[PDB]
Amino acid sequence: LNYAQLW
Amino acid sequence: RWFHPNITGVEAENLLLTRGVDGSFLARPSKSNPGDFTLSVRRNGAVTHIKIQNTGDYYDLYGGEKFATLAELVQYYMEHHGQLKEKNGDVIELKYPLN
Repeated sequence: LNYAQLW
Repeated sequence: RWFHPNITGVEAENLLLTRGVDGSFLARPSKSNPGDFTLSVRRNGAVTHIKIQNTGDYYDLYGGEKFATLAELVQYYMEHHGQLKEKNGDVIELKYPLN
């Protein structure tokens, strides 16, 4: 599962 | 009913890929943080997952605006399409709740 890295 | 209490990350990808469109999203239980939630969002035919922090004092996306409830966090990002952005700067849009 690809978890986004934000900001 | 974007909130799916019953499903895993894997099942969320399957649902979004077969009954959703680009922009479709849902929220579900976090595997890696028992008791917490995660957004699963479809974009460009693939699914990204975004952890929601619940500190007990507010909800947020481990950063950004703070909310008293999860529904108000969801609402805010459905209304403010430019505010949810990756490390590399591309936008993730919560457009269409997958009910």
